[PDB]
Amino acid sequence: IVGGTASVRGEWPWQVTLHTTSPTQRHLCGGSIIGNQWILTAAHCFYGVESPKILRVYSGILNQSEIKEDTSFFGVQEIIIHDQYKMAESGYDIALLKLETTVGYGDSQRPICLPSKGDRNVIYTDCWVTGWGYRKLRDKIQNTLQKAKIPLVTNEECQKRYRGHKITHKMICAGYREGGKDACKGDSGGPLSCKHNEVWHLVGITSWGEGCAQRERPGVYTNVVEYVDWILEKTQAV
Ligand SMILES: COC(=O)Nc1ccc2c(c1)NC(=O)[C@H](C)CCC[C@H](NC(=O)c1cnn(-c3cccc(Cl)c3F)c1N)c1cc-2ccn1
Repeated sequence: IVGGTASVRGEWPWQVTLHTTSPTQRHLCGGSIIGNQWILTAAHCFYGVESPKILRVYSGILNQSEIKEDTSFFGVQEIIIHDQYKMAESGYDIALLKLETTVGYGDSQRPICLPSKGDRNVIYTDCWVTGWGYRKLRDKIQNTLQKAKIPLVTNEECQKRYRGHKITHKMICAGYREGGKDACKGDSGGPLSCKHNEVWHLVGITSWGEGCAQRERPGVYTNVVEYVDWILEKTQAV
């Protein structure tokens, strides 16, 4: 996150850090708890990941330094990638992680509500992007979870900013015309959480952008409302 501030412990209790174990353990992407065995994240995070066996999900983390060999995590039973996904820039950048064990909900780890079909018409004015990613284009994974409030942008305005790309309605963009506050490397897969009627909703998944926090380069997010039926299809299978 560029131009953000340190989060307070328990501020984004749905935020998880997804680690890979191969070849050595490191943070890979962000993700969000959406169900007691479900993490919603970005499909591009699993490029080259040949097995769910190398993955570890950590919930209830403020600082990456809380993670040691003795830190408890959730194993991944299954990686579910949208079958239309080709690349982040073309969309369908959505994946579900089925956890091997159930998340026990509490003040440190709990789910974020998915948007409602009726919330397709609502205007969100209090949206935040979070993560342990870079503060600048060439940087390193941050110890403390950062947050940055970002304004949503119309599809029309976002399409003007990305000549040569096709910004679909299954994408949602957010950013300041002057840049300065944005997601950056290592934040991808994480949430764009928007508060509405005192309830937080998972509006987007950090997907792609041209560099980080550049002027007239909104961040492009998977528009979660357009995948609610897909999420229920995969999480509520009979
Ligand atoms: C000690 O541990 C580490 O050092 N771990 C570590 C370090 C760096 C990275 C990483 C893990 N993860 C990966 O390599 C994964 C396989 C994911 C690959 C794509 C990912 N892209 C992005 O994060 C990415 C691309 N565009 N945007 C973006 C920019 C503005 C607004 C919006 Cl809305 C945007 F989404 C991103 N946040 C990315 C992540 C890293 C490097 C390069 N790219």
